Amino acid sequence: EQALHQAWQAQLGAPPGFYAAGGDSLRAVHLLATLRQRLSRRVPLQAFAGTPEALLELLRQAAPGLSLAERRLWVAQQLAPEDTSYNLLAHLRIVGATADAIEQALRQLLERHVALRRRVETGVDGPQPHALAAHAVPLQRLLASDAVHAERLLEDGVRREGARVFDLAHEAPARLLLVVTRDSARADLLLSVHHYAFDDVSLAVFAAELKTLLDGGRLGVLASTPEQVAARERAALASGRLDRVAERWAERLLPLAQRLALPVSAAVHAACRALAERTSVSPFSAALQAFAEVLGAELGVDDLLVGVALAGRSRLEMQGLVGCFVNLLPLAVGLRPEQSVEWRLRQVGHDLLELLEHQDVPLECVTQALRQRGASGLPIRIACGAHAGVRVEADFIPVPGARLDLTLWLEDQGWLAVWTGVSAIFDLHRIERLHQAWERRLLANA
Ligand SMILES: *P(=O)(O)OCC(C)(C)[C@@H](O)C(=O)NCCC(=O)NCCS
Repeated sequence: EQALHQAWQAQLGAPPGFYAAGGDSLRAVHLLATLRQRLSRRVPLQAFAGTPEALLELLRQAAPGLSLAERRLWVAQQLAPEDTSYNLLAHLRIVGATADAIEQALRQLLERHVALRRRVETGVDGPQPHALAAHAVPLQRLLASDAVHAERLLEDGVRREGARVFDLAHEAPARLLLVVTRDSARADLLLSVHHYAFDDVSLAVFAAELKTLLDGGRLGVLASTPEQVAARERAALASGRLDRVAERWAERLLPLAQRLALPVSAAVHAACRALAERTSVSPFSAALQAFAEVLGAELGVDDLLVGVALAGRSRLEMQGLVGCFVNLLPLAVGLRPEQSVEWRLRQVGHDLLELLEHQDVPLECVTQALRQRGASGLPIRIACGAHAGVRVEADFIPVPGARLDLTLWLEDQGWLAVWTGVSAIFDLHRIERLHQAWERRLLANA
C-alpha cells in the first residue's frame, strides 16, 4: 500500500474500478509491471482487470541473437528478398530546432539505440546481429527553398525509401533524410527503417527522446537492450514456461487449426464504451467482439480465429527500448446466439486479458503446440489491433499491401477505424460494407 497509490496515480494522473476511473487493459499491464518491479509481487492481469481494494487484496495474496519477434520479420524478408513491405517509413515534423541540433540529437539517438545500427548474418542456430558504429547510419541533409519544395523532397524520399531493398547483412537497417526549409522553424525527418529493427512503440520512444534532447534535457541510461531481451526469451523457451501456456491455448484452438480509414461515429464510440462499462471489459474488447461477429457472419462460420496485435513489452525495462517487440496471438471467438451479448463480451474480454498477460509467449510456440496435437499450423487470416518547447510530431506512412486477409486497427486519435485488406479478397467496397455492418453490430449489441 501507498505504492498501489503511487503506481495508480502515475498511470491515470489522479489518485484511486480501474476501467471506470479512465483506465484500459494496456495501462493495467503497466500498473502491474510497476508493482512487480517494486514490491516484487506478480498480480495476474486476469484477476485484477477482470478496484483499489481488489488490487490491494490481490497484492497481499501474492508471493514476494535475435528474438522471435525480430527473427519472424527477418526470416520473412529472407524468403522474399525483393519484397519491400517490411520497410517502415516514419515522417517526423519538427518545429523550433536548428538543423545542427537535430543532426546532433539524431547521432546521440543512434548511439543510444543499437537496433538502428546492426548488421545481421545468417547463422547455424539462427541469425546473428553485430553492432555497427552510429556514423555508419546514412544521414542526408538537404535545404529546401520553401515549404512546397520541402514537400516535393519528402515525397521523393518516400518513393525512394519505399522501393529500397535494405542490405541487412552489410548495412545498418536505418536511413535518415533531414530536410530543412529556408526562413522557417520547420524541419522534416524521414526515418526509413526495416521492420525487424523497429515497431510502433519504438517510434513513440524515438520521437519523445528526440524532443527531450532538442529541449536541452538528458536521457537516463537504458535498463536493457534487444540482445538481452532475446537472451531472456532463449531462457524462458528452454525452461518450458512459455510452451506450457501455449499448450493450454492449443486445446481451445485445435478445432480451428487496400486501406480504408473511417472515423468511428460518435454514437458507435459511446455505444462501445457503455457496453464495456456494463460488462467490466475494455472498450477494445467490445470493438473486437463486433468485428468477430460481423466477419463470422460474412464468412459463414460459427467460430472465428482472430489475431490480436500486441506490443510485446511485458517488463518495465522493455518500455523504453527501440526494436521490434510486436507479437500476434490467436483468439477463438464463438458465435453462439443462445448466450447473452454481455456474456459473449465478458468471454472475449477475459481471453484478451489472457493474451495480454502472456504476450511474451511467441506465436511460434502456439504454432508448435498445435503441430504436436496433429494440426498443420495456425491459419490466422484476420486480426485486430489498437495504436512547451520544440514541437515533434511523428507518423508512419502506411505500408502498401497486406500479409493478412483483413485487419482492423483502432486509433485513439474520437476513434479512427483503419481497415486493411488484401485487394483480391477484401476490396474497398466490401471493406466499406463491413465497416457499416461493424458499426450497426456495435449499436445493436449496446
Ligand atoms: P485493452 O483491451 O484495452 O487493449 C488491447 C491491447 C492491449 C491489445 C492494445 O491496446 C495494445 O496492446 N496495443 C499495442 C499495439 C502496438 O502498439 N503495436 C501493434 C502494431 S503491429
